[PDB]
Amino acid sequence: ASKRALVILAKGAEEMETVIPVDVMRRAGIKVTVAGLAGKDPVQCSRDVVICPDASLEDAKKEGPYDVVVLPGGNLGAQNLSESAAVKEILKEQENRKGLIAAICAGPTALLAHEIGFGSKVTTHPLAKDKMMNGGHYTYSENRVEKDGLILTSRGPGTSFEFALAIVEALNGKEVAAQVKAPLVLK
Amino acid sequence: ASKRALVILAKGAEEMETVIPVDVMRRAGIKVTVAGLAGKDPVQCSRDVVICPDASLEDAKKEGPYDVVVLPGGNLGAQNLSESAAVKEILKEQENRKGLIAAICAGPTALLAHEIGFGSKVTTHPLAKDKMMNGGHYTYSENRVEKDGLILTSRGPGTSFEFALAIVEALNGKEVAAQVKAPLVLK
Ligand SMILES: [Zn+2]
Ligand SMILES: [Zn+2]
Repeated sequence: ASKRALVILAKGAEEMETVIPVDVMRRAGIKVTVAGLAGKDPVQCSRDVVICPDASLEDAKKEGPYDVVVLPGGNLGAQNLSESAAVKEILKEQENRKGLIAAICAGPTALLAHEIGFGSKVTTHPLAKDKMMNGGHYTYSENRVEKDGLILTSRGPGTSFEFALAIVEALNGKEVAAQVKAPLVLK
Repeated sequence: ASKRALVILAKGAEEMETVIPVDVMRRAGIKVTVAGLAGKDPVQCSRDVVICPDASLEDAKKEGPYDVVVLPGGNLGAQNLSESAAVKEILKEQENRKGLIAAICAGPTALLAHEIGFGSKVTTHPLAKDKMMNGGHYTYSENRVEKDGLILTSRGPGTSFEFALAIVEALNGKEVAAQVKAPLVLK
C-alpha cells in the first residue's frame, strides 16, 4: 500500500523546491500527484520553468486523502497558496486527520495564512522569517529541516534534498531514505 | 551583453539535473533556452515531471551560438541525446568555436557518442563510468565537479547545485557565483 503525496503547484512556485521533492518522493516509491492550483494547465514557475501538472487541485482533492501535503516555496507561489480557499480546506482537513504537512522556504507562510499548526516549531527561508513570525504563533528555528510532529518545514532550494528525504523518512522509514539517498551523490 | 545557455531536454532526462541548472543560471542573469530535442512539445522526464520547453532544438539552434551548451543526465535522456544527429552538430560546432560544454551524471556519455572532448578529464555518475570510459578516450575523475578547460562535467542530482554554480563562475565570474549562492541556503 504505497504512501501518497499531494504537491500543490501555483504560479510563481520555486521550481527546484517543487521538482526535487517530487522526484525524490517518486524514487522512494511514493505515489505523487502534482496538482495545479489554477487548473490542469501548465504552470510558470518563479524562474520561468514551465511544469505541466498531473491534475487540477480540484480533481486531486477528490482522490485524497494523502499521507503528506507538500507546499513548495517561491514568494509568489506561496502567496497564491496563502490566498486560496481550496488550499485552506485541504490543509485543515489534513491537520484534522493528523496527516503530515510539509512546507519549504516561503511555503510555510501559507500555514500562517490558513492558521495551520500554531504552536509548532518551524523554519523558513531567512527572508520569510518576519512574515511567518507575525503574531508569534510559531516558534522559530534555524535548523535546515525542522519537524515538530506533523508539521515539517525547511529553508530553501539548497535544503530541498534534506527536506525531501525527511518526508521520505517520515512516510517510508529511515532505511528507505538511506537507500534513496545513496544514488543521488549528495555530499 | 548577457551570456546565453542552451539546455537540451530529451525524454527521460533527470528533471532535477535539468531544473537546478536552468534556475541557478537564470538567477545569475544568464539567458537560458530550454530546448526540446523532439520539438516544442512537453517532455516527460525520468521521474515523470513534465516540462514544457521554451523552443524546439531546431529553432533554438537558429538563435545560437551559446556561451554554454548543457546536457542533463538521466540514462534514457542521455541515450536520446547520444543518438541525435542534431545534438552531434551542435556539440561539434560548440567545440570548434571553443565554447563551453557542460554535462552532468549520464550526460557526459553523449560526449563520448559524439566524439567530443577526447583527452579531457571527466566525471560522471558512478554507474555511468564504464560506459564513459569505453576505449579510454577520457581520463576519469571522482571530483564532484570536474573542469578540464571547456569540458565541464559532474556526477548526479546531488552535485547539480555545484555543477550549476561552476557554470555560473565560468561565464559570469566568482563574485556573481557567490552572490547567487548565498540566497540558496546551501550547506
Ligand atoms: Zn525558495
Ligand atoms: Zn542522474
